[PDB]
Amino acid sequence: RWRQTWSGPGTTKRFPETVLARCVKYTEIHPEMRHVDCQSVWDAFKGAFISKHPCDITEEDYQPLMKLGTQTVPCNKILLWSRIKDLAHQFTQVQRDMFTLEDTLLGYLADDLTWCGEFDTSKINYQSCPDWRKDCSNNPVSVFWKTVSRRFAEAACDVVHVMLDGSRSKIFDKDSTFGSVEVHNLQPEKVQTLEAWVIHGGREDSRDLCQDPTIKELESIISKRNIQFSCKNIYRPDKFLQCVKNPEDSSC
Ligand SMILES: Nc1nc2c(ncn2[C@@H]2O[C@H](COP(=O)(O)OP(=O)(O)OP(=O)(O)O)[C@@H](O)[C@H]2O)c(=O)[nH]1
Repeated sequence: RWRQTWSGPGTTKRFPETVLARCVKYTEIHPEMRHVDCQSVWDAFKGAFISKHPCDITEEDYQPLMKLGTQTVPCNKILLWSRIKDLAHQFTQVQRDMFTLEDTLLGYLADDLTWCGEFDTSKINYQSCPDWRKDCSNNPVSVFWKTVSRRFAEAACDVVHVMLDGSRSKIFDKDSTFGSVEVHNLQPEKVQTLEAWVIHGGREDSRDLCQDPTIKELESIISKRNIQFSCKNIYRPDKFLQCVKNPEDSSC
């Protein structure tokens, strides 16, 4: 067909099989989730969007899935990120120093995937799904991430870390999942400090991006929630990752 209904990419190929396999694999590796029934997880995931209009998804839709994917996360080792998820994941992979959303069962199930159904048919739409700007923000994928991110942020305590992409326009972007949901759902009773690591992209020698206006905005927002803010530059992420693997080392 030469023109699609929505402006976004459509459901990821073999979505149901992909999601089921991820659930099997996650529940094999992580013993606290050893017991989860993956068919049921898939059935609750499907329940959230199938047969529903994909511009009319609500956080309620995902509550069955949220219950099934209930999980403890070490609250003081949370790493949040904005537009730099590969480095976040490479870092937590070394020795599990922190945990991102994609280290939880639900974040691992959905990472990199797209999905949406059709009102009053039970088909998955593999041709297009709503684009958040053009069509609607209340679509299956957006609503999932807003729902699961808010719960993850509510679970954090003590010092929470966030990696931000210092190669971008808006280092802190108030429209991102981190800026629109997670910053506002950290609980000040529990969270002492949000520490941002601003990841440089920029050829070696660079500015102190902790002075960027958007980082000052983030400091202001966080400080006014009664949480302390700290920021550090990571000037050379490749050197950082190496120091994480081999800290005894080479000019770390
Ligand atoms: N793994 C993961 N994906 C997320 C998270 N929050 C949003 N996403 C998804 O990541 C993908 C890319 O989002 P972005 O790079 O921020 O680009 P964008 O925000 O969609 O820009 P627009 O298309 O104009 O809305 C989309 O599927 C998002 O829904 C999250 O916390 N973790």
